[PDB]
Amino acid sequence: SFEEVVQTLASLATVVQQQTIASESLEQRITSLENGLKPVYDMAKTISSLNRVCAEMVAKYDLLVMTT
Amino acid sequence: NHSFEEVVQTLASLATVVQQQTIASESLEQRITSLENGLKPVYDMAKTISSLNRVCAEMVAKYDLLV
Amino acid sequence: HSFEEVVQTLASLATVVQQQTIASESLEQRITSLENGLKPVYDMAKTISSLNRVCAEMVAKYDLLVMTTGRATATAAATEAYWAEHGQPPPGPSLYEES
Amino acid sequence: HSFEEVVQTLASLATVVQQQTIASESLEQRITSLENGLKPVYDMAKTISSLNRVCAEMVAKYDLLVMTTGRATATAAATEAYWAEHGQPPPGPSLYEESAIRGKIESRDETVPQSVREAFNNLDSTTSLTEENFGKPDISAKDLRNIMYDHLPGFGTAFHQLVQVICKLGKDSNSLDIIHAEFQASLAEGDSPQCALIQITKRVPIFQDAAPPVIHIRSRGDIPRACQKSLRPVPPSPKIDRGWVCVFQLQDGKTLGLKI
Amino acid sequence: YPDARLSSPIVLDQCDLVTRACGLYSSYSLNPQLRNCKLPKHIYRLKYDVTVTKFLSDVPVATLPIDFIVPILLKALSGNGFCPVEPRCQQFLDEIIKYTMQDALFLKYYLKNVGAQEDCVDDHFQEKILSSIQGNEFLHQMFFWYDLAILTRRGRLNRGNSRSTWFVHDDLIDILGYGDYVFWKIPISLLPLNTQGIPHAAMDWYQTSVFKEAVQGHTHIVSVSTADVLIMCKDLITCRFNTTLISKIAEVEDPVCSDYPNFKIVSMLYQSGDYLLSILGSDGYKIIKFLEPLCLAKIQLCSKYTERKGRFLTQMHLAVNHTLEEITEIRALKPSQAHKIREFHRTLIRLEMTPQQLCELFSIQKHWGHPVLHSETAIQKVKKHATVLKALRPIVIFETYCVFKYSIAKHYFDSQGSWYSVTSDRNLTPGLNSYIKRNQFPPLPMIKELLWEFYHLDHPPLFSTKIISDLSIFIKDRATAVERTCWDAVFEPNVLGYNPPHKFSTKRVPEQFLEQENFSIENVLSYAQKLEYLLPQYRNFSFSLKEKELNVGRTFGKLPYPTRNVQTLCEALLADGLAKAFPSNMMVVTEREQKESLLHQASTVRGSSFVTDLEKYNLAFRYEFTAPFIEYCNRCYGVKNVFNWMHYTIPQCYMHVSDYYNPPHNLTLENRNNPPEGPSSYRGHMGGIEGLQQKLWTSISCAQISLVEIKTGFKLRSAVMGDNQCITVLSVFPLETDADEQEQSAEDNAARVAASLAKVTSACGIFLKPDETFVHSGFIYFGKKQYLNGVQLPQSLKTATRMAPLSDAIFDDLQGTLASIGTAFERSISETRHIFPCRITAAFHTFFSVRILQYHHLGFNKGFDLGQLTLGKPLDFGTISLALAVPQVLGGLSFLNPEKCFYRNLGDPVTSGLFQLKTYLRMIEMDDLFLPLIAKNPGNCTAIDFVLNPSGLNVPGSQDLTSFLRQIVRRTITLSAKNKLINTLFHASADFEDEMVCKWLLSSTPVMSRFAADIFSRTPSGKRLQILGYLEGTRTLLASKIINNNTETPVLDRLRKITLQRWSLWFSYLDHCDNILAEALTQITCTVDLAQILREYSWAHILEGRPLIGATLPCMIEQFKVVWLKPYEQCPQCSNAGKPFVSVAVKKHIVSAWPNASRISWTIGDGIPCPSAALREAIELASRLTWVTQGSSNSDLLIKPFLEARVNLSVQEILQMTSFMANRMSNSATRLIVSTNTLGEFSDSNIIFQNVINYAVALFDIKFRNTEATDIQYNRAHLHLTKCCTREVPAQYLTYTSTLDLDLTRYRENELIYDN
Ligand SMILES: [Zn+2]
Repeated sequence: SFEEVVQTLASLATVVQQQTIASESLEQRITSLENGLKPVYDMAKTISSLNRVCAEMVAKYDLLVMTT
Repeated sequence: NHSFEEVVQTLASLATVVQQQTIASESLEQRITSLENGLKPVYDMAKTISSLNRVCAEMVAKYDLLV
Repeated sequence: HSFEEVVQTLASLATVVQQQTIASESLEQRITSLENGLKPVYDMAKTISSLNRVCAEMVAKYDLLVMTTGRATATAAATEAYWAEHGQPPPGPSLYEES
Repeated sequence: HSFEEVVQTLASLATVVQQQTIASESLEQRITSLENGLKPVYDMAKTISSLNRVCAEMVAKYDLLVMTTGRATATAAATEAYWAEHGQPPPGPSLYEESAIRGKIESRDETVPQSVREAFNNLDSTTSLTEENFGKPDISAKDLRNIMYDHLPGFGTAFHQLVQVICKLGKDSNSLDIIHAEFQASLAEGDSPQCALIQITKRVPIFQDAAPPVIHIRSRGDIPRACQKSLRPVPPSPKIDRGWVCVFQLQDGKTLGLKI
Repeated sequence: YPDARLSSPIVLDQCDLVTRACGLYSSYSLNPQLRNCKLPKHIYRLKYDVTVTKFLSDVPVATLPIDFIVPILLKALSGNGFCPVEPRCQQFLDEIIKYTMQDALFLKYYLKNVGAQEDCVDDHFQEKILSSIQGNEFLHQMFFWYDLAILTRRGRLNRGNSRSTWFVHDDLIDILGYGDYVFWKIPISLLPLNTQGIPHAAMDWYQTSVFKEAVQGHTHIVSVSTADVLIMCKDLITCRFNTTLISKIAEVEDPVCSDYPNFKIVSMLYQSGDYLLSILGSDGYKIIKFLEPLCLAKIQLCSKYTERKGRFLTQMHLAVNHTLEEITEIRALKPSQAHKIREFHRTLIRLEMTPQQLCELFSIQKHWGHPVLHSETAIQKVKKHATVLKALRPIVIFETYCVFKYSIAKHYFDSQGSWYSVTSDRNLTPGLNSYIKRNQFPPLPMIKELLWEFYHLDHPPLFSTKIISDLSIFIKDRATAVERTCWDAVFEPNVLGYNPPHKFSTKRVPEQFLEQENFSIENVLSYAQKLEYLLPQYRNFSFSLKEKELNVGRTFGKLPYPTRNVQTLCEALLADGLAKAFPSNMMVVTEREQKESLLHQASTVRGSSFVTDLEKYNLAFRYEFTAPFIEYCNRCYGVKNVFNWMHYTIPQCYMHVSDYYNPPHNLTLENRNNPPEGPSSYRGHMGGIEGLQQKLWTSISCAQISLVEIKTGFKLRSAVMGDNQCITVLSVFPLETDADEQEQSAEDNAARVAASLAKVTSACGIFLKPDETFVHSGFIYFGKKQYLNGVQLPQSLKTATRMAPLSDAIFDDLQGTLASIGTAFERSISETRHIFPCRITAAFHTFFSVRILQYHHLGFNKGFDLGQLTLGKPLDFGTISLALAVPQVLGGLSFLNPEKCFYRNLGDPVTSGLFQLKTYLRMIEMDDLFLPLIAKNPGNCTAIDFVLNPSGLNVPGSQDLTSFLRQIVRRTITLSAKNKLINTLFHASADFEDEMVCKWLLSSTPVMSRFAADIFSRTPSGKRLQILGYLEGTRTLLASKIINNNTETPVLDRLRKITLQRWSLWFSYLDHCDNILAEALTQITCTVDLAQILREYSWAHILEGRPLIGATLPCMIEQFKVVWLKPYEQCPQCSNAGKPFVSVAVKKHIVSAWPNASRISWTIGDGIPCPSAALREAIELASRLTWVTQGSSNSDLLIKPFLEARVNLSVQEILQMTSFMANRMSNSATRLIVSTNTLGEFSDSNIIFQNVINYAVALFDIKFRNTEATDIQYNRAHLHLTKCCTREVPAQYLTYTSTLDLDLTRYRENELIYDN
């Protein structure tokens, strides 16, 4: 009776501790996505600069060559 | 009777918690696998874009001192 | 023994509540990351095609191009080279075509 | 009392466990939605390789173009303004488009410098070169006659008159190339130049059934001394391929024919 | 010391002054300044000369140009009158004929003794030769012109005294010579008349009315020239005599058909050219220039006729007609003269000759003379297309640069491992990453889309500024330009009108190099990398007119000394590192090649070709096109601004021609720092210059050709030799295509390749001429050889007609002249198929040269007799005849060895000479002279020339003048060598060190002089000896002031006494010989033993008792014996008894034959026959010194003394680091099978197998050369060796007892010596 209750309570406490440890590990692994996703933002940003540079090159092309 | 019912309920709760923990671990493993699969190609694309931008900027710098 | 059981149940409830709050925070963070990550992809895809087409046009028009020489390239190159090292202008008299 | 409180605590724990399960299900749904939302990004790498290749091509080409010209190349406006001061191409290399300068060459309205048009003409004269006509000589009537004289011995012979008649008829019929080719082919076999001329007369279809030409002379003094020994009376129906090369008509009506 | 042959261009600007000093008129020069300038101190005193005043007292004031008169003199001058030369050249003519007939002998006796002879023998052979020599057209004229040359050289020698004036009166002509000037007085009746009544020569200086009262009652007129047209005329007469004699003699060997044109057609050609020149002046060489292309056209038509085979002839005919008509309209020719003037090219066109005769006739182009050059037209020719605007396409430049980088990468991949570790971004090359990672290099087929990627490749400095081990490149006695500060000091200060403010001191390269305080290569690198060639005092670049040529005028450039050093450095660096990825000469005849090898690299195979002119590229190069290539060349090294010196400094210079007697127009004292530009000056030179930066331009051309090959999928091979580039296209056919359509397809492919190349080259700014570029199928002419469908064509008149009794051989040395004649004879007999013409010519010239030097020597006084002051009695015919029979190795004067008719490279010059002398003495009944004729007396030679002359004898009469010049140079260096780097090499005890090294090198047992000579060249003493030799002519010995500042004694007296001693050494006989050697040489009857005894007795002081090995070799003429078997016969030698022999057999397949198969020489068959500078020399020195000595433990104790003076690495680290030809045309060698395996035990041995094949082939070719191919009654030949001169060579090594015991660590200076 009382021994069974104590054993069940101890098992429940151990299971809760293990679940909290697993949740902490999950949170720690999840919080590593910022480092992996920052280059995505960097390459998204650099495309606009590359397009602007190419547009400037095209515009400066018509300055030199005579064309029609 | 009541004590046995309470013991059964506690055992069922423990089983549900264990199943939830196992599902969470499986989800974590799936997320890790997805991140491992997806990390490299975006890094390669970013590196290529940065190199192309740098070289084109070098071209524009060379052309600027011409007018 | 009743007080110990009450304390244990209260501690378990508090721990589960904290775990639920942590899970909710993780859900919010994941939703925010998903929403922010895939926002500018359409603009990137739109710009890639335009960049490819404009670069192809420039490469195509590079072939139809004619260049005529002039009597100032060598003097300008010599002046730039002499300015690169010991960056003083070359000594007098003046070179062939100085401008 | 105590049992009722235990039952209430167990019910509360069950409700909180159900709420936690619902939260975990929401987490799983969010994670699977995020995983499924990355499909467009995966295929983005396919369309970047072509852009990289084209960009690298353009970079190489235009880097070489900017490096091969000097620090002072002048713009289109600068060279157009400088063309107003004599011909005088501006110092430094200028850049033009083939179609634009080509079209401006004919449109002689804004004083294109002479050196530029000569340079463009020399550059463009080599485009019309093929496997054929690469080094094919051009032969006119006078050049062909001069070449034909270099083979016949002496001077004043009737073969000179035959050569003149052949060249005139070829110029009229525009068949100098065929005549020259036949002459060279006949000479290659080792035949004498007179034999080659005879074969030209007897082989080319133009000279077949052709009336001999008539030349007006005041007296016998016009004809050369070497031709004096080949005079016959004019036949009623002379033929150029039969031997009669020309008919000399005198001022008093006398008619004489020249035969080889 | 005036020279006997032309060595400078012909300019007549100063002759305007001379006519002003005598009251005459002549407008040679186009510079008006010479019309009213002050006269020099000399050529002004002519007013006080009585001989000149009397000579010109009955002639008009007006004169005539010498251009129109040389052809008249060439035919109106013969030796009949009076000449002031007392020993006359024609006096000794019978002896020359006697000697020539005596050489038509033993040559024949030697040939019969060998076994060659000839099947057809005619009794009348000496009579025909005598009649041919006696009845020559240019004999007495040649003698008269040689008397004139002797007299004018004697006059030029003084040119400061009363003995500088001479007078000759011959029939119709009078000649007066005075100090480098000649006056010709000629009748007016010999000049062709213009239709206006005046001569053709006078119509360019005077009007018709002006040149009719000046003459009036005068019958003779005067022309004035320099004493250099006379030398030219003498050369022409000698060449004409030689060619006529050879053509006449060749008609006796082969009456049916000879390989020389004729002796009657050439005379008519000479007369026609003379008439054309006499009518048109110097302008008539534009028609003479067409002889060579017309001959090539006629050769090309001697094969299968194709529609485009006759295009070359038609184009040349049209060109010659246009040229003839354009230069004649202004001149008022008579109707009769217009018909005779069209006879040169008219005769050339109507020729009917075999291809061999046309190839021989190709060689007479300079037999009419050379034009008179002007500094105005020459510079206007190069100005008109060097400042021209060009239009370019950037794209073709892009692919050209990409192909350049591709070729560099391929060359670096093929050798030195694989790839070069690209230190560049791997993104910019999407497609070359795969090949780099797997270490593979892409082949040609799929390199069409990744070509641009090669633009993005980067690397470290693959090459290094090292491996320069020849200091003679920095001292060559060439010409440089003066500094910009004093640039007008190269003009005579009387035509200028003012004294130049600044005068230079020296202008010779060796003197300026010996005065260079701070030399070394790194100094030149620092000078070039700092752009110090842009300094204001280093920008002159003068011009200089070229030597004998038929052009309007060509020039070469000269730069100041440091810029010349930079150019030499750039060429040296670029020759070693680059210019190897672009193979220059790939000359190949695909006709005489085997299958499965040409086809393998061609992926039946048929090849066509076309030839372009690479010279016209030089002036068409612009910086806008060549900038990327130059920058890449800079990057491949560690240099920065080294390879772009020319394009940076040339446009900033002032272009002018440095002629002494006419400066640039409108030049005064005020406008000296900024001179104006006119008809002989300009500023903006934008192209290149001849010679400068040639390797880079050749590399660019190769890159363009490779680009064309990539674009047009055909296999292309490019070869460069001289100023022409040959491109060969290989077609490859799927077989079963007949044999006539295959050639047409090959020609079409060649034409389309030519069109594509023309388009590319024009797009790059360089224009080809479609009317001058032509396509050939089987006829290929290139470099030194011409082939017609795989059959080689003869060319022997190139060198045979240049034989002369007078040359430039240091103080008119007899030995040098005879050696030059012998070399010319060997080179001539190498070509052609006849033998007797060239030998008869050489025999004629040898005796005549001997007589000229005996009687008329310029180095001695007038009236001297060399043959009288030595013997004391007149030199008779027998003494000279016997002196010329002893070979030069034994101390004689014989340079024409008959054994050279078989092979050119000789195994032993002593045994062959002994055999020849014995045969000659056996022909005559004078057998008892062999012993007291070769013994002689050994001289005093140390162990310094034994190393330099391994195979030789210690006789004083066999030496030359090299040691004298070496001593002169050594003392000149000792007196003034402040170079600070020569002083380190030439220290006080250099002679002692060199002598000790050479003495130790010959201290072994047994002694091997060849190994010692081989290893001595790598020592510092070898470098000193190499540097010491830079003198080449007999004018630096006198004109160079630095040499003549040593005081002591004048060099003239020493030269005279040396000449007298040498002349006493020969012709004396039985006065310089001993009797111990003669008694020791008795009863030997073996040439090898005699040679060994002679070598042992000589060098006795050098070789005390140690035997000498590795020097004596047998004579193959005495070693073998031919049998000449026929099909139905058996060898008598093989039947008797071991009888080793070599077998020669004749094939039957002919493949090709032009024009027929009558002669075996006209046909062919299948046939078949980065390390530093001193690191290398250290490695080979160690390797050879270790290999020679092996059976000893001293191999480490002898390497160190030699190795410590060359490289820093010690021993045990260097250890870790460790053709005979023939004188016959290669036509019969393709129709013979030579088997040497029948020798059995090979008689290792004493037989050189490289020469047995040559001997057999030459014997077969000489035996059957004038006989019909179907008349040859012999099938195979046996060469049976005799067991009298064959020995075995046991293996033997070198044993060294002691060590050098000498310190060589003091040589820690740069360049050709030890490097860190
Ligand atoms: Zn035999």
